[PDB]
Amino acid sequence: NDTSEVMLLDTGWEFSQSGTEKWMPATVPGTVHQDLISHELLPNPFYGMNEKKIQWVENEDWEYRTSFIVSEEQLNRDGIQLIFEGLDTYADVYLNGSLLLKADNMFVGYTLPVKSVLRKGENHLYIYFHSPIRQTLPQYASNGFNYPADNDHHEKHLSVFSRKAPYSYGWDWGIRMVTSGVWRPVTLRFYDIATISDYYVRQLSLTDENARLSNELIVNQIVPQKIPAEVRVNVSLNGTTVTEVKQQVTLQPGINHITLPAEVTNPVRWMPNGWGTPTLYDFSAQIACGDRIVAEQSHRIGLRTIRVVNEKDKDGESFYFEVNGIPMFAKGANYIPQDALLPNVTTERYQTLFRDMKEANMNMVRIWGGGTYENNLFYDLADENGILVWQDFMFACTPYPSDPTFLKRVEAEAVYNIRRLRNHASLAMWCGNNEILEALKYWGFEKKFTPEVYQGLMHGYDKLFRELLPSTVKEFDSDRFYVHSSPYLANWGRPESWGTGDSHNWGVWYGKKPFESLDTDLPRFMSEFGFQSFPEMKTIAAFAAPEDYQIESEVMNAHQKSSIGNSLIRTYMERDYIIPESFEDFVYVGLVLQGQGMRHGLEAHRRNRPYCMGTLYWQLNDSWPVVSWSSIDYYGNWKALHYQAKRAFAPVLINPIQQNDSLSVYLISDRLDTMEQMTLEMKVVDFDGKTLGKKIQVHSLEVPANTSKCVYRAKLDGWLTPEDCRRSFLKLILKDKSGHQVAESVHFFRKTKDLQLPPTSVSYQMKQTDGKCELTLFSSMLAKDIFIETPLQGARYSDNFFDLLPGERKKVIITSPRIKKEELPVNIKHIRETYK
Ligand SMILES: OC[C@H]1CN[C@@H](O)[C@@H](O)[C@@H]1O
Ligand SMILES: [Br-]
Ligand SMILES: [Br-]
Ligand SMILES: [Br-]
Ligand SMILES: [Br-]
Ligand SMILES: [Br-]
Ligand SMILES: [Br-]
Ligand SMILES: [Br-]
Ligand SMILES: [Cl-]
Ligand SMILES: [Cl-]
Repeated sequence: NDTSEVMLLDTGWEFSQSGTEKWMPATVPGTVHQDLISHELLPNPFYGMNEKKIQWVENEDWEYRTSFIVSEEQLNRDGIQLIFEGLDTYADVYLNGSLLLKADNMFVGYTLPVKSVLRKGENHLYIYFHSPIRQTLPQYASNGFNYPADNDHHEKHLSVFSRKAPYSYGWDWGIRMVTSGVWRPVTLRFYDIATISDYYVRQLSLTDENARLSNELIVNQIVPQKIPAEVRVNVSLNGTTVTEVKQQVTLQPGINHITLPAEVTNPVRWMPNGWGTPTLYDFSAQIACGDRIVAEQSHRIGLRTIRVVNEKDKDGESFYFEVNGIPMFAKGANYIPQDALLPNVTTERYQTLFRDMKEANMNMVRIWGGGTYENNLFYDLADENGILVWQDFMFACTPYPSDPTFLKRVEAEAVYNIRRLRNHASLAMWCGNNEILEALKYWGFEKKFTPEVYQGLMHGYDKLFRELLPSTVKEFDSDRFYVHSSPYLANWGRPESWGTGDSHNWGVWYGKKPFESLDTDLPRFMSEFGFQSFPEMKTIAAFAAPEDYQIESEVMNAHQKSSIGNSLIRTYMERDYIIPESFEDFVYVGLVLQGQGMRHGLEAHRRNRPYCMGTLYWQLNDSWPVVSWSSIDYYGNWKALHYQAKRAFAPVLINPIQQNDSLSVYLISDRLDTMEQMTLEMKVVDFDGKTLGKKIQVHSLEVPANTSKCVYRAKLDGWLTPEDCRRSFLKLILKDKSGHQVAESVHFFRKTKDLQLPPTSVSYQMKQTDGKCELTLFSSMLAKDIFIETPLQGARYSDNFFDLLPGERKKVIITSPRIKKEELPVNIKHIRETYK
């Protein structure tokens, strides 16, 4: 890289509750709450009813200190810069008697010149964190109304006054832990001549023949003299130079703007997951002053075009992604913070979450606007997994202030994070907020405030989301799409709006609509829809003692943040399943339910391309142990929904859909190549494994690239009696001309509660090696929605939550670093076992 030296300020930190003068070791990056936990000064916040027990923290102020040594040689470098990648939130930063900074925005990184303030020998850094509650109580007192941020779990809704992660105040799947601290790294850089403050690789054009780039650098030179320099940009792939360009300059004191064009002939394109390789070039910019490289900065760069097509059409207004010139059906989910305490999220946890997205056939993730702008690692992993990123700005579900001071704060954060993120191949679009305009129009605020205050909120909306944010995107990321809000117009109660742009269809769940409604209530793009489940028993055991395994234990209830939820789960369960008498069986069936219902929607959305061009379910993941809409619980365990999403998002899918006592079969493909001379084969099998009638064959089928087409239709009457529909299933298989199987599905003709499932034992043989367990499962009769349950937290399965078919063996590999060459406890559940 270059001649600079970096000192990480990540050890030797102490913290103190202000006014106590009592100090203890801290971990940085970190949080006040974690530091307290680490010294048993707080109980496990996620356990039982500990939520109320930890709230006192947000009322105190907190101080952090560290000491470090600087040598005479270090102090003689031309420049010395202290960088805070993140301070949560109101932080007075002192070094050696100087107030360097009064921080006030969790989402902004600060770079501070400190050479003239540093001393040879010991140097003392000291940070005072004002309570974000006590900082904002006087601001609320001045305001004369309470903003309607119902997810802020306090009588006074103070969240809206602070540029701090909205979810930290609470959410409808989240614990309240209003934390503070040095939440991202602190670095001291000792350098000569200059630093590169920003490097932007701006793609000017891209064809199969040529990529044209403009390398835009901002160089901050710290010395008083004029300094001859050569700027060099090297473009490489897998360690081999593809192109190199240079420019002679003379760097002036202060900011210098340097622009070097570069071209890449016959570029290797970045493709999204499912369509090819997510190829990334390495672009390195260096400043050379004579022999020495005084500054260097690199980015991984993907060469691709992303256009968001949002245009008036015959159906209303389209909303879809075109990637490298091809309409790409979006398949993915909404991402929330992985933890209540952000610095606790490790590299390994980020890697695993991406492995979970990639393995479920996803190509998109929405970074929802009540969390954070994610760390750099998150976007790097999106780049290398070919996952497009929809980035909200951090505003959600409430109007916000719009006074000049506040807007200037927000402007700083928008500029910072835009420049931080704009080089990522995965970055697809920006969205001003989550649900704010929908809130303003439909959530009844006009009965909560004076007409004057309401008008003020409406004008304040425009100032921020229709003016400041789009203008900032236009200036700093001019070829990326921005939309002011998600959903921008469509509302779930208003079918007339559903052909316009993206939908959050909360008809299912909030409107109590059955999952079958998802076949009829179609959006142009589904940016949210969802259904809750209790996480599995090992996760419940992590927050509850066995006496508090009920639905409505006090316990229990502390881990259900919606209000609404437990009763809705039982209501929906009764529609399709027998409600089990035991809590453990209810948990298992609720997982099955969430997975089955949701996959029915995912299937409808893809089936109804091109009217519908994407589906992002609510929600991928959890921030703590809780009952929620997630497909993956806090401990990384896949719920049934994650396996079902994987199946529903398979590049080629056979989709049987039965409505009005009739069956249709669609073939759905997101491949880039067309498949020709295909055969769909079907057969009706009873629960004892006996074929009813004969095989049905449909030959000569084509499955064009990026299409959903019906290839088969039949009435049930005259084919199967009501009795057969209760006692049999349909096997569907698709094969190429040579008879190689490319897809398979199973279809049931009745609701699970209406099936005549036989009593059955699932037997298994277990071959255990290191970190691995191979089970071979057998049942002579159908075992419905089987759940292979192990007590090992985070264990991975090759499959789970599937129907084990009569007399058809099935191999499942379980993996975990904790499986020893044995021995693994296995409990196999299936539907019939849940009642008598
Ligand atoms: O209520 C579930 C979710 C609905 N919409 C999302 O944008 C989130 O605010 C909620 O947690
Ligand atoms: Br300096
Ligand atoms: Br600086
Ligand atoms: Br300049
Ligand atoms: Br009011
Ligand atoms: Br706009
Ligand atoms: Br169906
Ligand atoms: Br039907
Ligand atoms: Cl505890
Ligand atoms: Cl980070």
